[PDB]
Amino acid sequence: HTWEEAGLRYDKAFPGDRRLSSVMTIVKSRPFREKQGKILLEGRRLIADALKAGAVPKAFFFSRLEYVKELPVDKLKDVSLIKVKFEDIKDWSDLPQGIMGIFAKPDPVKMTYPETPLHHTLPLVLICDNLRDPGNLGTILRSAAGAGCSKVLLTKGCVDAWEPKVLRAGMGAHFQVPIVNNVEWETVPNHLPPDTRVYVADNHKYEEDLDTKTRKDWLPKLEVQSYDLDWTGAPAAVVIGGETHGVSLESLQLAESTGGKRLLIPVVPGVDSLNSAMAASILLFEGKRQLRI
Amino acid sequence: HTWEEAGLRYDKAFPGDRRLSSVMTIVKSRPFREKQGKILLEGRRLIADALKAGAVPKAFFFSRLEYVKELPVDKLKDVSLIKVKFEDIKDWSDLVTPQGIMGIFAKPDPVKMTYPETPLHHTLPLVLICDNLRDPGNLGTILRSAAGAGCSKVLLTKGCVDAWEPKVLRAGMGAHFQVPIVNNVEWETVPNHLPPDTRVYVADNHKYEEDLDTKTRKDWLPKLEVQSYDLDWTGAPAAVVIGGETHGVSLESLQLAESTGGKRLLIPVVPGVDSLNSAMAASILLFEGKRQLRI
Amino acid sequence: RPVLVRPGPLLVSARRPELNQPARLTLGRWERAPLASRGWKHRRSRQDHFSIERVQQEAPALRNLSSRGSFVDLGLVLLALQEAVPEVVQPTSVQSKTIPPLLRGRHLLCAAETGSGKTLSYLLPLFQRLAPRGLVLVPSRELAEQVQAVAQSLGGYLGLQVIELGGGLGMSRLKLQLYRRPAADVLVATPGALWKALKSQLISLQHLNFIVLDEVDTLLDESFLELVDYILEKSPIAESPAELEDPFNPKAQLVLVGATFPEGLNQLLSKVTSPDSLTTITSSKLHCLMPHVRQTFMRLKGADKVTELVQILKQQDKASKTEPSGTVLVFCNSASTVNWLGYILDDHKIQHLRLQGQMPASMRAGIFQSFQKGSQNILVCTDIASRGLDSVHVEVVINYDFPPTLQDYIHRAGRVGRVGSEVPGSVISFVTHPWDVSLVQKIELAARRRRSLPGLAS
RNA sequence: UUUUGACGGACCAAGUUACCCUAGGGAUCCUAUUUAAGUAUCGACAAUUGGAUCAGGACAUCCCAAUGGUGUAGAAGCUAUUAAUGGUUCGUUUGCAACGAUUAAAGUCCUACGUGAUCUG
RNA sequence: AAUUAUAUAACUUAUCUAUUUUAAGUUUGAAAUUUC
Repeated sequence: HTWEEAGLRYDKAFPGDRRLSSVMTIVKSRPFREKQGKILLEGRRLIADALKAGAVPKAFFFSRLEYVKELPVDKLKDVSLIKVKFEDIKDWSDLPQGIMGIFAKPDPVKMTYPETPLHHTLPLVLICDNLRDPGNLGTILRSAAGAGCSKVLLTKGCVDAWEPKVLRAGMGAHFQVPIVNNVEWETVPNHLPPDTRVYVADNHKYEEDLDTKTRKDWLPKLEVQSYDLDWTGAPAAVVIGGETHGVSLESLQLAESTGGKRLLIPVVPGVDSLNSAMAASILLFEGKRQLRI
Repeated sequence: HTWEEAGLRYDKAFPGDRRLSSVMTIVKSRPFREKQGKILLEGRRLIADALKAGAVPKAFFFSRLEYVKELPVDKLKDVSLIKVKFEDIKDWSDLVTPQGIMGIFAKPDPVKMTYPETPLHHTLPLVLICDNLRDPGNLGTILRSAAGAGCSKVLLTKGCVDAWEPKVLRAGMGAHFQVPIVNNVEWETVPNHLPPDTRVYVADNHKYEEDLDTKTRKDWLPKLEVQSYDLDWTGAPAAVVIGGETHGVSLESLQLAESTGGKRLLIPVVPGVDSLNSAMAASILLFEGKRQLRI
Repeated sequence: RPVLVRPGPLLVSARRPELNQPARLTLGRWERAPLASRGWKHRRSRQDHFSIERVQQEAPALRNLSSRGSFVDLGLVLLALQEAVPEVVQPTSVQSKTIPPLLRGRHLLCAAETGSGKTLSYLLPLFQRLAPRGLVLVPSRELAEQVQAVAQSLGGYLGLQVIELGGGLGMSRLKLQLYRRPAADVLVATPGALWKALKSQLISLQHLNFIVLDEVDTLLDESFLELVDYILEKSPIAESPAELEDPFNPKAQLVLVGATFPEGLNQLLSKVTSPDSLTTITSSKLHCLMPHVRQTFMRLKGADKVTELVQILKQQDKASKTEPSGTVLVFCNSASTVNWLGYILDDHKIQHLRLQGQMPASMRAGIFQSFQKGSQNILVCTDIASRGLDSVHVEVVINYDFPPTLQDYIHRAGRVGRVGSEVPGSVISFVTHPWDVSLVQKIELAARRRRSLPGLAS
C-alpha cells in the first residue's frame, strides 16, 4: 500500500521490484557503490544520526511504517520510503531491526561537524597503517570521534571506512571525524597540515617491504620518544600499527623527514602490536590535555 | 579406547554419548549455562593461556592430534583427552568451524588465576567498574583492551555479560586470563571494592540519555559536575565506570562518584551522533589515565 | 486465446507468451521459426528470457533397457561388476554395441555423449582381455584424477594398482611421484606427463598391450598433438585381431573413445591400421538435444548478470531452505571474470570456490577434492572444469559467460543428467549484449525442429 | 623477427515519441488428466507489512521418566544404557549478538511467514 | 547515458592595449561518435 500524506510519500515493496535488485549490486560491491556514491545504514538511531549530521540519504527500507514516523520524517525528503518484508531485510543485510537505510557516500571533508567537539577539536591527525580489521576501524573511530581529531588518514590496504559494518563497529563514528581512505604513501606528506610532525607508536611484518639486497641497511634510525612526553607543541600526526602489518616502513621514514619521533607506546606482550583501537585511543586523548594545558 | 602416540594419550569418542549431548546444550543455550554454571573454551593456544593462567580444565576434545602438541601438555596430565569427530564439535559451538579443538571448563576462581606480569609493567593505580555490560565482543574486546592497556583490576557489577560465556572468551582470545576480574560485585559494595573514597569517574556525554532530556538528570540523584575527559583526573587513585553497550551507566554509578568525591568525565562527540561503542568507552578513559598517571 | 480442452506442454516457454509453442508443431528446414531469440537485438527490452522444460522424470538411459541385450550377450566378471558397480544393472545402448567387438579384439571407435557409459564400454572388455599392460591417456589432469580414482576403485575389488600422472608437472617432481609408488598394472597419464616420462625413458610402451584414449578430440588438441605423435612412434600397434590373439607375435589393441572427432582422423588411423579394420559405433543420442534437462536462457547485461545471479542464488537458497537441494555449478569463460566475480561473492559473505586453469596444480587438486567432499556447495570454475568433473549431485549448471562453442556446451551439458543423479539438472546461460544471438537462435531452432544442433558432426 | 639471457582466453555507452513509421495481437481451494478406498450420479489419499490465533511433528533427549556402573555407605552427584512420553515462559533486542526476569526445564530444529477466509475500484 | 567536446565563452599565459617595474592550458558546451 502506497500512501501520500502532507507531501510525504512512502511506498510498499512491489513483487519483482527492480529497485531492490539494483540495490543489491550497489550495497556489497564497493567499487560499484563508489561508482554510485552510496552507503548503507543500519538502525533507527544510527539512521537518525546521519540525518542530524546532514548527510544526503538515498532510500529507506523498513518492515513497519512506525519506524519512519519514529524517525524524523523532515530529513527524509530525498528518500523513497519503501515498506519491505522483514525476512527480505535480513537477506539484504549480511548482519536490521526492521529498517535499513541507503545514504549517499559522504565526503568527510564536506561533512558538517558541529561545535561541541570543534571547541575541543585539535590539530591532530590519526593515521591507520594497514588496518585490515573492519571492527577495529569502526571501533577506532570512537576514539577519533571523541578525541576531536582534525582529520583521520587510512593508508592503502586498510578496510573501507564507509562499509556498513565499520559503521556498526563505530556506531556512527564516521559522522564524527574526517576520514581519508586509500591514501598513497607518496601523497601522505601532502595530507599533513603545515609544520606537522608525524609520530609513530611502534610495537616485524613491515620488514617485508624491503628489497632483499638492501633489506638490512634500509632500517631508519629514528629517535624513540616516550608517549608521556609533550609532543603537541605543534600540529602532530599519529600512526597506528596494523594488526597484521604493524607500523609500516614509510611511516617511520616520513616521521624522520617531518621532524617527528616515535611517540612510543610500550606494547604489553600478548598483543604483538597494541590493538589498533587501543593504540589509536591513547595517542589522541592526552594531546587534548597537552594543548589544553 | 585410549591411543598412545608420542607420549600423548587420547581416547576416540563415539557420537551420541551423553557427554557430547550435555556440551551441546550448554554452549548453544545460554540459560543452560546459567543453570549448570559451565563454560566453553576453544583454541589450543587459547586453552594454553587459560590453563597456564589457572583455568580449571574439565576435558579437552580435538579433531587432530597436532592440537594436543600445541596444547598445554603440562596441564593435560589430569584432564580427559578424547579425540572427537569435527562434526561433533561443530554441533556444539556457536561457530560452525571451531579451531579444531575445544575444552570444557568450570567457572574459574579469580583467586587461583595467574596473570602474566606483562600488564603489571604497564599497570596503573586505576580500577575499572563495568555497568550492565551486554555485548560479548565488547567484553572480550574490553579485556583484550585491558590486556593491551594494563588495568590493575576490574570490577563487574550485577547485570553484566557472563565473562566466561563461550563467545565472550573467543573475542578475548586469551585476554580474559591476562587481567584481574571480579565478578558479581554488588553496587553497595562497589565503593568497598575500591579503596575507600577512591575518586570514581563515570563516563557520561548514553542510550538512556537519548530518550531522556538532558535537563532532567540531576533532580533526585546526586549531582555530579561534568568534566572534560582530558582534564587531569588521576591526581588521586582513580576509578572509571563504563555504561553497558547501547544502554549507558546506571543510577548507582552516579551516586558512587559523588560519595567518593569524583565527577563526570565528558567525551565531546560531534552532534549528530549521541553516543558511540561501549567497548572502547573503557579504553578511551583507561588510557587517558595511563599517560596522566605515568607522567 | 480460446481455452482448448487439451493444451500442450510448452516445448519452448518464453517471457513473452505469444511465441510459446505448446503443442505438436514442427517447422522444418525450409521454414524460418519465430524464435524467442529471433530478434534478440535491441537491449532496451530488459529481462527477456525463455526456458526449455524437462519432458521426462525417468532417466532415458534406464528407459529401453529391456530392448537391449544382456551382458552375457556381449561376451562378458559380472560378479565383480555387480560388487564393484551394482548400479549398472543392464547395459546401455553404447555398451551393448561396443563391448562384444572389443572382446573379439576388433579396433573400436566410439562416438557417444558424456555419461552414456563410454568409460565402462571399454573397461569391461579391457579387464576381461587382461612395462604396463594397459595405458590410459587423458588430456586434462582433472579427468586423470577421476579416471584413476574410478579405475582404482575397480582395481581395489580386483587387487590392481593404478597411478596418475598430470601434465605440466616438474620433471623432478614427476620422477619423485613415480619412485614413491609401487608398480601399477595400468597407468593413467596426461600427454604432458607421459611425454616427459618417455623422453627420460622412465617407461617403455614396447610391452604395452592396450592403449586407451579418452576425449580424443581434446587429446588431438595442438597442445598434445605433438606429444601424442611422440607416444605413437614408441608404441607398436596391432594390425588385426588375429595378431592380438597370437602369442608368438603379441601386439597392442587400440581403442578410441570420444564425443566428437575432427575431420582427417581417418588418415591418422589409416597409417596405423586399415580403414576397414576400424569399428565405428555412434550413439543414437549423439549430438542430440536432451529433453529431460531444463535449459534456461535469460537476457541480462553485464551489470544485470550479477543482479540475476544474486537472484538465482537467492532462489536456490530458498529452495534449500524448504527442501534439500543439489549443488550449483558456475561456469565462466575467463579466470579474470572468476576473480572479479569472486570478489563480489566474497563481499556477499557467500561460501564459494574459484577454479581456473592458471591456478597452481597443487592448489587446484585440493580444491577439487574439497568440492567432492562437500566442503562448499557453490563452485565457480572455468572451462578446465568442463572436462573431468564429477557433477552427480549438481542441480543447476550456471554458464555465467556464454560458452564459446556448442561442443563446450555439450561437455557442460553432460554434467547434468548423469547416471545416479540425485537431483534434476538445469542449465542457465547468459547473453550480455547483441554480441551473440545466432548461437541462441540455432539452439532454439533445433529444439522446435527436434533436430541435432548444427556443426556437431564428429 | 630471428635469436640470446639467471596445457588451455580474440570488443564498450541512457531516456523518450500523442510528430511518428511498420509489424501484429485482442476485443469491437479449484480447473484438466491418472488412480479408486469409500465409476447412473459422485468421490478421499495420491499420481500428472508486521502481527494476532492455534500449534503439529522430528530426536540429534533440555526438563520429566526407566536403568547399569561408580573413585556410589544412605541421599546427593559423576559416568553410561534406554526412551520423543508430555512439556520446553514472557520481554528487551541503539541490531547477531546479547541482556533482564522467571521456570522442573525455558533442548536443537522442521512444518509454502507452520497456521488469520475485510470492503471497494 | 557513456565518451570526447582547441564553436564560442570565460579565467591563467601569451595575445592586443596601456603603463610600468585569437592561440596554448583549464573550464563550461556549438557539437561529434556510439549505445538506448
